[PDB]
Amino acid sequence: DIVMTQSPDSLAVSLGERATINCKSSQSVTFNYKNYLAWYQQKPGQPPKLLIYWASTRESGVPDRFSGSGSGTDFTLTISSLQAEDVAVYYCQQHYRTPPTFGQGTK
Amino acid sequence: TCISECITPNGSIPNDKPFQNVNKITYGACPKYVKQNTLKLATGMRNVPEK
Amino acid sequence: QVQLVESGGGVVQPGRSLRLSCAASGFTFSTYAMHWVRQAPGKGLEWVAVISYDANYKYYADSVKGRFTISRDNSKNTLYLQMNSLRAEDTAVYYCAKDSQLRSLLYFEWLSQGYFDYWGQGTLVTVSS
Amino acid sequence: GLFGAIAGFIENGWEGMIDGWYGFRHQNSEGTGQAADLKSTQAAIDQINGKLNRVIEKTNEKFHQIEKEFSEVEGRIQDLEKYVEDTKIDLWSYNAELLVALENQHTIDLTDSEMNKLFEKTRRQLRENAEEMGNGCFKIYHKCDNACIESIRNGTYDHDVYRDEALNNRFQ
Amino acid sequence: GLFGAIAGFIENGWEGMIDGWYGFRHQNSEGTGQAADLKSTQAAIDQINGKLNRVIEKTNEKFHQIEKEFSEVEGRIQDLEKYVEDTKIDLWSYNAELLVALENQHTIDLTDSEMNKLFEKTRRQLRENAEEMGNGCFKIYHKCDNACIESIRNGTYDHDVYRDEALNNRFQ
Amino acid sequence: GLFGAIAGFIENGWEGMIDGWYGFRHQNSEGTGQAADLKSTQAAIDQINGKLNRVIEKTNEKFHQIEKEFSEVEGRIQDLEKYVEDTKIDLWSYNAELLVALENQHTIDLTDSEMNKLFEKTRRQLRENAEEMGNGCFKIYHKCDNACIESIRNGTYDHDVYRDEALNNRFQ
Ligand SMILES: *[C@@H]1O[C@H](CO)[C@@H](O[C@@H]2O[C@H](CO)[C@@H](O)[C@H](O)[C@H]2NC(C)=O)[C@H](O)[C@H]1NC(C)=O
Ligand SMILES: *[C@@H]1O[C@H](CO)[C@@H](O[C@@H]2O[C@H](CO)[C@@H](O)[C@H](O)[C@H]2NC(C)=O)[C@H](O)[C@H]1NC(C)=O
Ligand SMILES: *[C@@H]1O[C@H](CO)[C@@H](O)[C@H](O)[C@H]1NC(C)=O
Repeated sequence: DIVMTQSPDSLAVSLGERATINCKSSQSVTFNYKNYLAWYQQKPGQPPKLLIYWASTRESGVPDRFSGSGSGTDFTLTISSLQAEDVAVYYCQQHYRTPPTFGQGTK
Repeated sequence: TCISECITPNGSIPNDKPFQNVNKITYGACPKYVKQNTLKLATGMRNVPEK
Repeated sequence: QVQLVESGGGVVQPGRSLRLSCAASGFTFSTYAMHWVRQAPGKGLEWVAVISYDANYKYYADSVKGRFTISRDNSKNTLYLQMNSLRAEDTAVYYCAKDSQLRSLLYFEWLSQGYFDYWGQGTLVTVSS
Repeated sequence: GLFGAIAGFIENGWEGMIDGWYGFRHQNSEGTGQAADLKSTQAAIDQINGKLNRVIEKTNEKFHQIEKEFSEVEGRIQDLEKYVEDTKIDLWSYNAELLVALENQHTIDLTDSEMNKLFEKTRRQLRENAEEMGNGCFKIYHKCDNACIESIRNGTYDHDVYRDEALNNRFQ
Repeated sequence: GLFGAIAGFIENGWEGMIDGWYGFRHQNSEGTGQAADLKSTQAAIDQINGKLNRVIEKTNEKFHQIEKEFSEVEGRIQDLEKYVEDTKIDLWSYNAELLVALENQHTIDLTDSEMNKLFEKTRRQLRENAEEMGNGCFKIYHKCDNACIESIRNGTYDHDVYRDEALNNRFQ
Repeated sequence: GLFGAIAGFIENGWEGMIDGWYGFRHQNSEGTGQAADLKSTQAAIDQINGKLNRVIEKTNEKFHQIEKEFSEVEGRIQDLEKYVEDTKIDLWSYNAELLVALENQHTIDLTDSEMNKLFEKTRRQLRENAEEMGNGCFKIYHKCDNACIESIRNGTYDHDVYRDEALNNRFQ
């Protein structure tokens, strides 16, 4: 197994301002120039849709303003400014090693 | 009643492979008919066990 | 595009069984490794298991290992899960996702999977009597 | 292969290694054991994978195909209808037969190459502390317990700690 | 690639080497500088030249080509005309997509070899007076001026002159 | 060639070696001399003989071949009967020209590899008693007479017996 933080725990921002979560793993998650790490959105009672993947790529067809970065173990989401359609549960997750290891839940 | 893209006169085949040997008549997204009936690709290393 | 309508889940009492189902339309299903993913309400999100596109590689997370039996059919484009002897902290909803990686060769317990791409509609289960 | 590790200076492969493709075996003071190396395993599988996916994104979605079996003896047009398929099918076999055979000789020489790679990652760790026996085996020249060689396996080996000992065991 | 120098034991590449494809970077008593190694930057470019040139001459020049688009429905003779060309097309497309895929894999592996080749050219010159750190870097075991770095790079190093000086730094 | 053994780090080839394809020329107290290493020479020959036979297993035993010359000017049908054949020939040649190329490229790279493989296998066997001269010659650092030499050639050379002698010739 392998362990994923989301520190600090819960978000408490207002409407129209930047902010940042922080995901940390035990074993490193970089191998052959690719960073194995993907997040998710879950509007309570809807099964999750995909946010970032492989570290810093946008989702299938996601909003323009989100950003994601970091290498190795020290990753960092960054939302541009909190909008109306942004009131859901969140996680970070790795897929470098089976079993894929999840987080706890960001409101 | 089933699902299968490729139909031959012999009947439906799977197009997960690249090459069929079933029948040279097809209809649909059908693998390329070839003469051979088995062509195996390596999915692993050379196997060198003991005696 | 992609759809993943599920099936067949409700309540059943302790130490019992039910087989779940997962339809899949809108992508060549028989070339993508498939998952099951669960949450207990409010607490942490959790991983169940996986089943290679092959149909001949399966791996579980220790919490259900030795009780469960995952599988799939490819003429009828669907994924199940067979549950036998349900335990205490099991009460949860289940969700069939799609692995991103193409024909991932799951040759060993521990190999790098790919990120969870798409997600099924749902199914309700509660180990309760 | 072309590198002559696998089925080369590596006498023969290991049937008791179920958790990995390439990996380590020690003998030492404390006992003797075996572990897989996970990166070089994943390395190899991750190519053989993409390779496979590449070999397969094709299936002739074309296109109103022509008649190929026959009710009669018709002469000229029929003849060409057969020549045209009989020919295609000859080519498309050659194509297939070549493909596997290249793909396969590469798929082999590639995994041989990885076993070299692991071997050169390991020599370069043991700068002047070890010597190559010649059979994929290193003689370290210093006392090395199950926590020591674990360093080597997980790439965290410092060589200057042990240098003074090892050198003296080797050259004196 | 196969040889695992580039994208391998050599962490990454020098975006600020602009007179060549392979080379050296020093740190010595006199400071810090860099030079391209030409011989190897030539032989890597010289195969790619041939290779390209080989891939190119080649142009289908024949012969009163058949009609390919059609303004009526005619059934059989047409049905064949199209299927003849439709089939041909799929062949060349494959024929092509294989070539590029093949060539490249090789272009990538030969450029890799050339690096590892230059790595082992150096190693053998510095017979005993240095040791491979494994990040594509040596640690020469003596004092070496700009005149001695540039003497290594232009083939004219003399292991024996700095021999005695080398061994004391290593062992004692 | 990929490995740099032949046509490269080994200056040129020995025109006076007729026993085999890979060899050992020496110099010691008991004059000089040559000898061919067979375990290698076969190894290559095997691989060639092998691909030779892979390359030739086919003869297009395909049915009724249409008319390919023509006596009169006819039109649509004759036109398609030429286009079909013209097109066939153009591919078969593309295939044909690519086979010789890939195969030949490989054959070279393969014989290169075997040289290097010998040279490694030997250096390993010589653990700490010689140094790579640079040109694919060694410097054995003791008194190795024609007896001893062959030991190294046919594998039986036990390094420990000498070491003492050679360690002292190297660093004293
Ligand atoms: C790789 O393995 C090493 C050695 O087995 C581990 O090192 C840790 O820290 C010290 C320093 O050498 C060791 O004695 C312990 O065995 C380890 N302790 C703990 C608390 O982890 C370590 O697990 C691995 N290296 C890294 C950098 O994580
Ligand atoms: C290759 O470059 C070297 C390194 O600078 C050159 O070194 C000169 O060599 C001669 C003796 O051969 C000396 O007079 C000087 O030390 C060097 N002169 C200068 C101006 O640097 C040399 O020209 C080249 N090597 C050879 C063997 O010709
Ligand atoms: C090598 O050949 C010579 C005789 O020519 C001798 O040293 C020895 O018997 C041989 N070694 C082996 C292993 O046959």
